[PDB]
Amino acid sequence: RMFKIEAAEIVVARLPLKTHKVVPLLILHGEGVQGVAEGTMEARPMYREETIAGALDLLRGTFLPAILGQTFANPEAVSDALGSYRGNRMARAMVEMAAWDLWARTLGVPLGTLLGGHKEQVEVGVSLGIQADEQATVDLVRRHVEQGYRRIKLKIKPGWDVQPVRATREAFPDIRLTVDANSAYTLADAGRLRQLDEYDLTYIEQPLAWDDLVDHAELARRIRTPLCLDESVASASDARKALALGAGGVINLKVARVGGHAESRRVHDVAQSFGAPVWCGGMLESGIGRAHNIHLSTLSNFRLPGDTSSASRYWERDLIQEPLEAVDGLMPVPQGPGTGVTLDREFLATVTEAQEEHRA
Amino acid sequence: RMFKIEAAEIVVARLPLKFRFETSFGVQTHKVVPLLILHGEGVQGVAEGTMEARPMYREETIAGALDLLRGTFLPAILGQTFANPEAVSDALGSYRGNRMARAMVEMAAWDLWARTLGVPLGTLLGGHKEQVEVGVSLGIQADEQATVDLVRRHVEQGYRRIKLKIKPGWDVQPVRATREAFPDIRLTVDANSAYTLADAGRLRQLDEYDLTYIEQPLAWDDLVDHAELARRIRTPLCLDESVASASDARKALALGAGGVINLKVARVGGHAESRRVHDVAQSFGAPVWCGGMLESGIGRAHNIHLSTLSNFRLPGDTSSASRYWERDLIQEPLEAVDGLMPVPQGPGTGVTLDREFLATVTEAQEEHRA
Ligand SMILES: CC(=O)N[C@@H](CCC(N)=O)C(=O)O
Ligand SMILES: [Mg+2]
Ligand SMILES: [Mg+2]
Repeated sequence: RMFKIEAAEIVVARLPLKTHKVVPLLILHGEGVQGVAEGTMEARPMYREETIAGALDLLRGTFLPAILGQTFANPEAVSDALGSYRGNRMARAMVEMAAWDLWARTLGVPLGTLLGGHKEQVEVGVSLGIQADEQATVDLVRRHVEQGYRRIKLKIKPGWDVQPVRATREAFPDIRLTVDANSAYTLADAGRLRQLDEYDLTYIEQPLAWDDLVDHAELARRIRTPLCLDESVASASDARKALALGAGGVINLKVARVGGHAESRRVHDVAQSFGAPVWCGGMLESGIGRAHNIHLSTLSNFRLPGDTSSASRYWERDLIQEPLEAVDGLMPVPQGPGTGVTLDREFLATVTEAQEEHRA
Repeated sequence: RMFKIEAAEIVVARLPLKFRFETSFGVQTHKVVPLLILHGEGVQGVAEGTMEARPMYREETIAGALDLLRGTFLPAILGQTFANPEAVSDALGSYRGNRMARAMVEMAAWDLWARTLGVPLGTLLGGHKEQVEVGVSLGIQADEQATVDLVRRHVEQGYRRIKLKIKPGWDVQPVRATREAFPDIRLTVDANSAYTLADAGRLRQLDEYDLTYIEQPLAWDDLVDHAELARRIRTPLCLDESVASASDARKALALGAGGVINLKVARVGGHAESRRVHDVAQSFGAPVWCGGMLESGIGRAHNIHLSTLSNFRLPGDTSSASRYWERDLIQEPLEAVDGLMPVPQGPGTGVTLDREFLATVTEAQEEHRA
């Protein structure tokens, strides 16, 4: 039945990397259970527009007062109770995603299962930064191929793109290879990006501006390598517009950027209706976010590998009791209700910068 | 010569609002006025934030923006020396969005720079009108022969365009009422961002009421649906929320998403970018008009100066200050007569903070130095 949101905690952690990362968490309490979600907004707006200070002020001053004490039928009803406000999708996603976890836990049912997924494991890829030269790129690719990753992504930039890609594909004729172009190109670079075409990249990720679709559509007329959109798809209607315009043929789907699981499933279904795949993007999540990501990724149109690689690659020690470790390019879905993971409250306390509790 | 920003003050004020301003996204009765003052070369520049405490008109918030100013933009400029505002704007870096926040810095920089030269702001932006045409934007009304109360009052004052705020389902009513009680005025609506393509049939109804345009009928972040809606109806569409940069304006116009842009200086990142938006629109043969954000006289003055550029060919929302506040934060009156608002004289914005009055309605203040 229906669920009442009785209380909420905001906990900001400073989690040591394997030098630190600020992890904002929301915990929603109701019906004897709790839901947890992780904010992916940063202190300054670098990947996208939101910030921790804007987001938390929005939570504590607006979203939380709107839902505390109220009774809801499902997470969609929780989101609807916030809906006047414009943008701020990552802030919204904190509430929406904690709601999904809480709801799922009142039912005793895994999150992915309620979203309609039925994979027990999800394929994972790996992201490589810019290396000093070709052979150094190939060596690191060769390592990750031997570890069993199912997709290799190379970071590229003007002056360093065809070379790493050429050297890599020469050494690995059949692997799934992609590049992250990190909005560093313009339409003048069309001829240079077109030189990648002979290397059969599965896609080039967001080569032009972060909030553009229109110029992406033009670039896609000039090269044959498929484009993948990231920051410019923040909703199902964006997804529709991107695919119908021919802005790309693949979507990097990040649950929090689009406002949470319900809207993420909509992006996923829109893309599928165009027969375009999505894959799960990553944002250096602690185990809370990683676990939400893994559950979302069990949906059937996540047909390319996702950035939900091992937590040990990022954190000396994670915020959850359960280890999220990929083996042979496969990450298992964590067992249990909701996300299937559990905050380690004592460890969390040792790295808590700040916390607060709100009631009705 | 170059200028050095030696210090910066953030001053947050609150002013009561004379009329109740409904709109499709809420109802507003007060206004928070975040001010930025930059100090250098013995003068100061002042600009006013147009972000709200909660993201209702658009995505930015006061808390987010002030935090961004104090933690990032101000540190990046304080103690630095610049050739022009463009250089200041370039020193803020590569952060994404947050145009209104940037605009506080950029517009204050323009005022400061204008004041070092002793030249009016408008003049330095290329404008040479000495007064600007203005209309009024009215909030949500009551019926066919009693919505005209608020409109009668404004036509008697000579406002050059009347703009009715609307929403579902309060649109063809309020307009019908107004248009035969007053069959000849330039009339428009602010469909304010509330409809979808589903409602196209409802909006083609407005075509028989002879509007200059329908403002932002569909989603605040959309251009593609607008382009489609424009094919289906004869009334020009005006974009507001959807155009936050010059490249946005180019994409909107190339797509045919609108034929008119409501240019809000702060929404697009400040004066330089507004000049660019202005010039892109003109190159497509589309006019702009100056939008409003319930500004104190600091923001209203900046708007009047920008409005002196030549593609501001439709009346703006820059109505008389005394409509809004019992008392403004500046010493000078900014009052239109017969739909004409004169350009306030002096260097930069040509207006001046009334520091004593501002202190009685300040709720926050901080000073930042190198
Ligand atoms: C936020 C927005 O609704 N404000 C008014 C501006 C007119 C007046 N408010 O200055 C507008 O019509 O744009
Ligand atoms: Mg990527
Ligand atoms: Mg408006």
